[PDB]
Amino acid sequence: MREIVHIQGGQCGNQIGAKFWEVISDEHGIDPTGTYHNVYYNEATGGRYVPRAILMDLEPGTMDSVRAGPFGQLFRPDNFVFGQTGAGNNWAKGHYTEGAELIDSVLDVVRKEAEGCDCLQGFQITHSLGGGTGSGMGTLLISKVREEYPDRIMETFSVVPSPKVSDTVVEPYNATLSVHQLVENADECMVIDNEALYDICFRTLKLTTPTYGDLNHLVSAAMSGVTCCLRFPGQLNSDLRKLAVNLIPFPRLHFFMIGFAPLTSRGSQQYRALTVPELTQQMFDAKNMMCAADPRHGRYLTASALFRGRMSTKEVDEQMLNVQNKNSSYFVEWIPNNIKSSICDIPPKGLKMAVTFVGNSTAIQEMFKRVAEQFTAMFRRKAFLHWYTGEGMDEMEFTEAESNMNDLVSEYQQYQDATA
Amino acid sequence: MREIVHIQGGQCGNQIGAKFWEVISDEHGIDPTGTYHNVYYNEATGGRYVPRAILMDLEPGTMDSVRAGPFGQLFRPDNFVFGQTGAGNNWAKGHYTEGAELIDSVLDVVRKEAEGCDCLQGFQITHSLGGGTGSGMGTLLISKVREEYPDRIMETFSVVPSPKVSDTVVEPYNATLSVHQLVENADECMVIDNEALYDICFRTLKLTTPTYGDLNHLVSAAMSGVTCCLRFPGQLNSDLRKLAVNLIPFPRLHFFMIGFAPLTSRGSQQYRALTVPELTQQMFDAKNMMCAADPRHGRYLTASALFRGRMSTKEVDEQMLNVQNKNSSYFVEWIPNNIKSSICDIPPKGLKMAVTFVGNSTAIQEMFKRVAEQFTAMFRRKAFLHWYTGEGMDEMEFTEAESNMNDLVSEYQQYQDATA
Amino acid sequence: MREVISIHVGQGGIQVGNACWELFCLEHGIQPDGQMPAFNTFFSETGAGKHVPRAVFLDLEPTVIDEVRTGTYRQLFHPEQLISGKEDAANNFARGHYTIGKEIVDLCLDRIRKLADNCTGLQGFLVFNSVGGGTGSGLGSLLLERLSVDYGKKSKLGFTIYPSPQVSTAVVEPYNSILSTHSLLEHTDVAVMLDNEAIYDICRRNLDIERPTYTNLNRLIAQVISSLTASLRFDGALNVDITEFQTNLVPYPRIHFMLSSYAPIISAEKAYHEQLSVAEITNSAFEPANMMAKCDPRHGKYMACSMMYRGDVVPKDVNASIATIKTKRTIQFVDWCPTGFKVGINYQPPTVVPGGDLAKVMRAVCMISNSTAIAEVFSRLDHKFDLMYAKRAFVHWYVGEGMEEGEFSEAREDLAALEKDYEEVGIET
Amino acid sequence: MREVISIHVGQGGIQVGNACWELFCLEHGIQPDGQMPAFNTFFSETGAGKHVPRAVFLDLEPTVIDEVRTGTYRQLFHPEQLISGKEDAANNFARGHYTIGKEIVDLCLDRIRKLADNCTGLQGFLVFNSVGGGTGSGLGSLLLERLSVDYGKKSKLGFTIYPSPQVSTAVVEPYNSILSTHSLLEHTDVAVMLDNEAIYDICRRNLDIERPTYTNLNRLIAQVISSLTASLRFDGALNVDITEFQTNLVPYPRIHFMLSSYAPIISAEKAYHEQLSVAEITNSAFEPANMMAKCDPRHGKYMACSMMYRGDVVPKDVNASIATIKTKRTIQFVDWCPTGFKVGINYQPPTVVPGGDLAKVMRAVCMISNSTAIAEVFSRLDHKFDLMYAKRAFVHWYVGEGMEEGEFSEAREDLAALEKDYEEVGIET
Amino acid sequence: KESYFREHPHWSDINGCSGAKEFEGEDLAYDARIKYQKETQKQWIEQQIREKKMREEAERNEERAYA
Ligand SMILES: Nc1nc2c(ncn2[C@@H]2O[C@H](COP(=O)(O)OP(=O)(O)OP(=O)(O)O)[C@@H](O)[C@H]2O)c(=O)[nH]1
Ligand SMILES: Nc1nc2c(ncn2[C@@H]2O[C@H](COP(=O)(O)OP(=O)(O)OP(=O)(O)O)[C@@H](O)[C@H]2O)c(=O)[nH]1
Ligand SMILES: Nc1nc2c(ncn2[C@@H]2O[C@H](COP(=O)(O)OP(=O)(O)O)[C@@H](O)[C@H]2O)c(=O)[nH]1
Ligand SMILES: Nc1nc2c(ncn2[C@@H]2O[C@H](COP(=O)(O)OP(=O)(O)O)[C@@H](O)[C@H]2O)c(=O)[nH]1
Ligand SMILES: [Mg+2]
Ligand SMILES: [Mg+2]
Repeated sequence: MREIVHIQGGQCGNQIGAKFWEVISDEHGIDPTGTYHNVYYNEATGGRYVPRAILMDLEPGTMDSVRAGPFGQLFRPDNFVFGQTGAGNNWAKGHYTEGAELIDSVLDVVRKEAEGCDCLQGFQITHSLGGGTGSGMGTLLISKVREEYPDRIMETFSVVPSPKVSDTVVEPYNATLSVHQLVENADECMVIDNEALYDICFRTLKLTTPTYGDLNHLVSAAMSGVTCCLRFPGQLNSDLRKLAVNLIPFPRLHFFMIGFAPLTSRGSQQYRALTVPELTQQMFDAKNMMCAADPRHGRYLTASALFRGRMSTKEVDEQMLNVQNKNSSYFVEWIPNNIKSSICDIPPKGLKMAVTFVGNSTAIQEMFKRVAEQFTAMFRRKAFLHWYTGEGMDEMEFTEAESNMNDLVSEYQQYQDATA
Repeated sequence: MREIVHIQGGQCGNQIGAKFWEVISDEHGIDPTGTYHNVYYNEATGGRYVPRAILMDLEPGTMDSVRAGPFGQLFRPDNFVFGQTGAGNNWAKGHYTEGAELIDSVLDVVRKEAEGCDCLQGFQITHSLGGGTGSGMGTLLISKVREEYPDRIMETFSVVPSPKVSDTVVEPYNATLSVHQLVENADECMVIDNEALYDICFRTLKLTTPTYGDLNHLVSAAMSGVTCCLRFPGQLNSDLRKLAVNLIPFPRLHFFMIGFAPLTSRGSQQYRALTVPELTQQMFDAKNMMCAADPRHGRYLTASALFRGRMSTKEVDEQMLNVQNKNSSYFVEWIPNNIKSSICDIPPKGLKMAVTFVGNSTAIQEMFKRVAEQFTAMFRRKAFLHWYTGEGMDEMEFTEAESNMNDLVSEYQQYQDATA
Repeated sequence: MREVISIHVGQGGIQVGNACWELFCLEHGIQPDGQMPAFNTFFSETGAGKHVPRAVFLDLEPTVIDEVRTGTYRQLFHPEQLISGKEDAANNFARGHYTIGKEIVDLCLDRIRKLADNCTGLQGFLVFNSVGGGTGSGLGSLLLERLSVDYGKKSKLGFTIYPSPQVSTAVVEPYNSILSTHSLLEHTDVAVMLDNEAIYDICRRNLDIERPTYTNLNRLIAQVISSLTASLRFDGALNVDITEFQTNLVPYPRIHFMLSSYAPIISAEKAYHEQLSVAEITNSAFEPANMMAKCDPRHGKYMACSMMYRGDVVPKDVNASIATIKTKRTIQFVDWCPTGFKVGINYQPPTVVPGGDLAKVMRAVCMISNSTAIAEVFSRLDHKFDLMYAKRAFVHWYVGEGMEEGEFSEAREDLAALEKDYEEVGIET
Repeated sequence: MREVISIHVGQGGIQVGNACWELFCLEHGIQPDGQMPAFNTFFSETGAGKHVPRAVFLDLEPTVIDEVRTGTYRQLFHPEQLISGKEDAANNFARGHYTIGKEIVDLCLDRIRKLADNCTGLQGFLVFNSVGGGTGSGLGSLLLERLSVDYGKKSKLGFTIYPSPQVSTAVVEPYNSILSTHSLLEHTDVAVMLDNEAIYDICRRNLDIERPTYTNLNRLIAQVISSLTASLRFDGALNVDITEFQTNLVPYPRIHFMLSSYAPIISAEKAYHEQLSVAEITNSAFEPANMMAKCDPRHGKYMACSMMYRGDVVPKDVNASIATIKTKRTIQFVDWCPTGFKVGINYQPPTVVPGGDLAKVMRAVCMISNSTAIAEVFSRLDHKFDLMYAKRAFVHWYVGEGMEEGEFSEAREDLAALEKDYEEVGIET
Repeated sequence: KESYFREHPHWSDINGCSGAKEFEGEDLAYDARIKYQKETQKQWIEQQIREKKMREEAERNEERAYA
């Protein structure tokens, strides 16, 4: 009952999912052999517990990544559907030439693993937006499953490329190519940047050398938290669709923002307290959210807050009402009680309380504007275009793609000025 | 209940704040490990106490000033908002150019430490009016907070430029450019001058080697005594707003004088005896205060006397009436019974009675002339003016400010000798 | 599952490849004996002990091949992968592209076909040829056409040595270089232009070696190429692919002439005094002095810079150092590329070769830049050609091997096309 | 997060800097060979055990740079910071500022750029030079120009050794010294006028030596500069940054020519027979007899005085003695600046260089005064200038090197205006 | 390739926690790490110099032989 499939994509999403299964096996207490020490795992003959996830990519080298680190012993060797050539950091490459080959196999193995469930609530994906394999094969797979499974919902933990920190050079193209389709066939693009994560690591935790593993650990924490009121008892339980109703008010105002609390250093943990007041104050902080979009520079259409632990519901919901009534300017006014709380009777390991915060805000519009800018330059000069043409895709899409982007942010903007 | 926050800016303010937290820990009995051995301190996991203080400065060196000194482990690193350059005695740096880069963060952390309370009795600052960092940052912060919470009060234990013994050359510019605001958006701008502090330390205590630590000790003890009628019970209690009501007749004559008692060297301590008569006669003298304005050269619009210890309230009030009737000329007539009293029921640590004198007198006007006069002889030639002219200032911003200063001092005159 | 083929035709590229295979065998532990006491990208297995490297050594003049056919490393290669002729090209084109090439390039094609069917996941070619000799020019063009029509899809990266600005070891350089530009544009998808005087100055001022020689330059080029193929060969916290090089660096099918740089090229003594951090190394990797093609980056305008690192590195260090770099005002980019800095990391520090003036050091960077300043280089060379063609100098030596005369003017306008493009793209909107 | 660049050009500048680095490397426990058995201002970590000083030594005559390379501190510096020319400066201007200095200016600017990026919390520069020389003025002027047009906000600290009234070591020194004012005003922020004759007399009377030498000269200058930078480097009750001077010593950015003074300068036996309290030391500080420049402030006024008291000194005594010294009649301030004495304190005493003639003292006071008397110096110098240019003396040695002669009078015009400007601020209003 | 395999140097064992308490930030030994790294590089440079000196002296020996 109430299971979840977890598709992967691109080496980014693969590493993120590896660390997520790390944190999950940690919380449920499963050593890397699959012995106890249904929502996420499947029983296995002899008593093993094998996680339910499908790993797809095109550079088979990345295989040796997940097979290397601990908790890599988990995935069944039959789910490792890969290719030979590699992504090549191109969209049309991994979406029209190579994707069109292995996508059928991916669909068939997803069908094999899906009906093994009885009541499947939704999906969740892990990938970048510009990375060839990730972006391309992920948007294609989402197209297929959303034209196949309309009842369920398509959660998506897309790590957006924040153009402040640079890793590739033709990212904006593939970012737009993924956005145009994910707005069309995905209900929760819970975007995540790297700028804000490196910032949270530099100051909120005073970390000096944040390697990709650490940021992946923090995102794994957020991903485990986003669904804690589901597999655990609680005074007010939540699911993947209460999220879907309390949050998105429209077909296409469904792009999100993430946050987690409490994150503290060593030298700071001796001086503070651990109570719902301070957890809340730390939750709404701008420097405590994993989306490079200043919340104060916008509003919140709505937000959900899953607490884990045990505390009087009164202080929770009263402080919710209070933090709404104080900053009623940065909260939308044509929606009453735009916030929503939820409580779970069991926190994660180590801590006592834990705040997993999600927000459908009209500020992350900015996190797309920038991309648009890049496009509007690199498209009028038609730079780096001769690759995206002779491989299956033509220029046409690009044009209309950018169009939709405008409309998208445009809609957000109007509600920042819609007053009634 | 009736909490206070402690903003400290500039080197002088930060060092005095360190000494003041040392004295407060001495009184409430808290060793530097922040354990007992809610108005000022705040709790933290493990029964730890962290002072509701906030430290800011432009040069980071002062960190090794507040953390190194004893009792420096009480604070929290998240309350140290420290830049990297140092405004360098240039006011415009801490108010137009560098100020607006740290004011955002410091306002954020003030709001964090403020919302964490339930009854915010008011702010109280410790800074200087001569140094660029202190002056600029503190005045901009006062601007922002009195634009934020117009209902609470803002006390400032802000020192003034020394009348005679100068240590800087751009002093009058900074003094005037900060008074032009502190006249507008402050409530109790208690002023302290190094010259009178040396006068006390050389004539009332017969010391022989005064280091800045000792002046800061004196002013911090007086600071404690000012508000120590709130932390403790009182036969006739009081607080900040009682002072604010009984001490300013018109909404702009809010610059006070401060005095302490008792003060004795080795010999006199071995000879004299502490009784309410002697304390009164020692308090209402000229050179028992911290302002180089001989009070006989003016009158007291009003003056409060806070007593501490176990005394006879009839003796206190009778001697108040007696000292008002005796030196009747030195007081003002168009406010009958112009002297106010208040009594706490607990003395300081290691004493059996003590007195804190807070006098809103019309004698400080002389000061607001001499320093101002300096400006008049340093602005008629644009001396050092090109620095402030370069950072975005305008000559009007100077001139009107000066006039404002003039206006202020003239006010005293205009309603010092008036009657009906 | 992935490997590279490397061809070394001519006498320049073959010396560069001698030093290159030297360094490679040194780093992978492969003793010169083949039998050793991550490498599938370069060396395959002949079923017993000795690992044979993937390469063909072509040269019509059999002198240098006889240097290696009996030198220190003859135990290594395959005696069929060392093809030698019985004469030279005498620095003219047609004799290495029309008459004598006709016999040898077919055998080269067969051998390369065999090496291709031997390997499974071949990802790219690496030809090694100066354009100064008639071999590296004519044979280069013919083999390039033969491969671009045989294999096709696979990328190509020619580490081609041009004639320096002012110094030369042949007086007929402008002729037998212009005729290879036509080949280099169409069939050679990319081109890592290398020169000599740049590396000469690098040796003369950085490594304190006062009297450098071709072997030093070749050792340094070997280090550069090892740094390039690091991500494929070795481990990596954040890798890059030899296909990803191309689309991250080829904005248009006719502006793909990329230059290179490497750091820290520092002798033993001076290494005793250096911050050694990522900041200063990626700072010096941008100065004009250590650009391995004698050009003036202060004048042109970069388009796209890829940076293969190696040695222990925290990615946030790269991000902050690149922030400082983009903060530097004197360096400027084109409008159509706001994100031009591609990075890539690997966790194998540089390797030391006994006798190499390079001081051992953990961190190391290697940059490859597609920029528009390189156009001037072409223009510079153009000048030479002018002052020859007016007098039909040395032309009969070319017509005496079946090459029509008009080819010179045609290749001249062909390179004028590049001098038009590379100064047409670097223009505002 | 604090550092300063110490550019040393010319000849006198580089020897003064040598003695200065002696004093610095001494007081920080650093060993002269670089290793070590509070320094982030001057010395930096070099990624291998030892530390290297933030400095660059430009010069054309290879003798002094060679003496540094073969002296005691050979391992201290970085073998790149020592930029040595190929010939001499010949005591003219155009041969260090118009024709030859253009060979070394660009290399110097690249080295300064490297030093700047290797640092984070920059605070200013410290250029030391003479002007009676050939390269100390010319190359110094060019460097000041390039820096002021390259960096901008960072304030420069010139330490110029002017010509003294009577003692002379050149006959053409007025010419090239005047040739430096055209660029000292524009690009330089603070200029500490230092002469020689005054310091010779200082060494004669106080230190009791009767055979003084340039080495003792430089020792004293190094002492003064170390006492200047103690506030950056060390503890202190009242610290004073290097951005305090601009706010405390520069009324108008066109009159910024300060002069130094130091105390106590006492030999060994002349401290035994004394008391040497703070009061007597701050009386001795103002005495024009032991001022470090040739000027008699009795014939001038004082705009501002930055005093830095290093060593065990309490502040109240400083305040009282300041009140007394300001109350004296023969030392008069200007009316438009009544509060003039800025004072700072550091809790570290002097650290005598081994083998020096000075004595260990628990206290020391270093005064830098912006005064109005120094103006007459300039006037005096013009006198000399005129008595040469009235007869076109030596103009050929400058016109021979592209120097448009029309600059000369211009300088003697521009510097002349300076005098008027001082006659504009001596106006008792 | 084998991307994401080292995190120079990392990959601790099974042991861990589910929340966010320890992240191996600063590695708790970063300072000793830098010190030992610097010492190792100094050793490397000393060895390289000790070798280059002899390789140079060989040239003077050859010169004496030629004379
Ligand atoms: N940097 C570098 N350049 C080299 C090296 N070896 C040769 N060259 C250059 O090769 C260029 C000459 O072109 P080649 O193709 O070698 O001449 P060739 O092989 O005799 O040509 P033919 O005999 O006519 O077939 C010269 O400019 C050399 O500088 C080397 O090891 N390193
Ligand atoms: N205070 C001080 N002055 C010095 C010292 N050495 C030289 N000088 C001054 O240098 C001036 C001579 O001019 P130079 O600096 O030598 O000439 P230059 O510009 O360097 O040009 P060349 O020396 O010919 O290369 C004299 O006036 C000296 O007073 C020193 O060690 N200390
Ligand atoms: N926060 C985080 N971002 C990652 C990680 N790995 C990769 N990324 C991003 O992934 C982007 C490229 O996408 P990628 O998956 O490598 O392209 P692919 O070749 O199709 O697999 C890069 O811009 C990286 O920044 C990770 O472990 N953590
Ligand atoms: N009574 C007393 N006055 C001080 C102390 N420290 C500094 N002052 C004076 O305060 C003025 C400078 O204020 P400061 O805090 O340094 O601000 P800044 O100069 O902008 O950094 C100067 O006139 C100092 O002399 C102290 O510890 N006690
Ligand atoms: Mg040949
Ligand atoms: Mg010279």
